[PDB]
Amino acid sequence: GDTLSTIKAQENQIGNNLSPGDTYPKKGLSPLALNTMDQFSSRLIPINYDQ
Amino acid sequence: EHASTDQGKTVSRATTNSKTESNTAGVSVNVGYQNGFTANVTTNYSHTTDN
Repeated sequence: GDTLSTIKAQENQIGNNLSPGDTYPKKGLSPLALNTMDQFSSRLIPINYDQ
Repeated sequence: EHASTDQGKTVSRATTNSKTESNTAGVSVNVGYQNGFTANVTTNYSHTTDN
């Protein structure tokens, strides 16, 4: 029931195009890393023991 | 019976001269988060000599 964390796409994770029925990255390409652990990223999302 | 009474008196004097030679070597590894993900590795070595 609780929000672990709220994410917002960094300037390097902005998709230029998204046609209806398409995805970003496109089909066949590998998915995006949510954090990337870089000089731009936010801290990793923590979880308790209960969660 | 035979009864005795001895009394003494000592005077001493000692001089020491020491000399030590120490060497040190260490590695410090740091990882953290500060407006982004950071990392450091420090390598130090020291030499002391006392008389």
